Amino acid sequence: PRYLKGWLEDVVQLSLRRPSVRASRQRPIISLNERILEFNKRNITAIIAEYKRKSPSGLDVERDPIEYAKFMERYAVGLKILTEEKYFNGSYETLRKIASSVSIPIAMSDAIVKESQIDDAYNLGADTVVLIVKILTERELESLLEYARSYGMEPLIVINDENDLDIALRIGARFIGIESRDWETLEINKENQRKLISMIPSNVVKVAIAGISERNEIEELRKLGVNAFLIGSSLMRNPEKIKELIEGSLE
Repeated sequence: PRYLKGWLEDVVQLSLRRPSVRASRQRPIISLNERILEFNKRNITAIIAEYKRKSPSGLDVERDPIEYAKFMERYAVGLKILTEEKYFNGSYETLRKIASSVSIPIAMSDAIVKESQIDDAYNLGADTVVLIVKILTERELESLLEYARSYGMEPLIVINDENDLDIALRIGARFIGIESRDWETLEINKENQRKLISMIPSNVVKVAIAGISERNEIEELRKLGVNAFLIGSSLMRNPEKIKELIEGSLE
């Protein structure tokens, strides 16, 4: 409910009409941001793996989601599951099945614009949600953050520019994702990403999103203060690429 155009305008209107669910969940929330800090202290590279059937920035991959999630349970600090229907071909049922099969933190990612979507994430088994600042007004973002926290979740608040970063800090975000991808244009800008990272308080748990493909980048970014890395497409196509990213290579 910011002023939007193109596909982002369309996905927001679509999400406003997303039917809520009556699935049930009671198990404790497994904090994603806390496990990231845990990994940092154990000196283990923290990679959040994404499950997405398709996306505006890639090709459709039809693989068994459970098989994928269980493999990732061995390496990833957490999972991000895309549930948006039109542009990511996602489903609440996929999130539900994955959450019921693995024991690592799960983050539901969608165009979250209404509180029932947060109810949905909790009811389906997600441990947290991903809020996109680019599509929300300051008022909606703060309200959704306050709402998510009432469930015991600490949302990953995603930004890709300075003004949106300020808004995230201003509303009290403690878990921020810095996007190198502008979802409006799909262009990648790593210089901007690093500039934004340098501007974030050290207490914030920082997740570098997109554009990560080799361990060298990871090590560089860690030294710059990044706590975790969100990697999707590369892993959706070749899951075992995560081994090198965490353990290094024999060359």
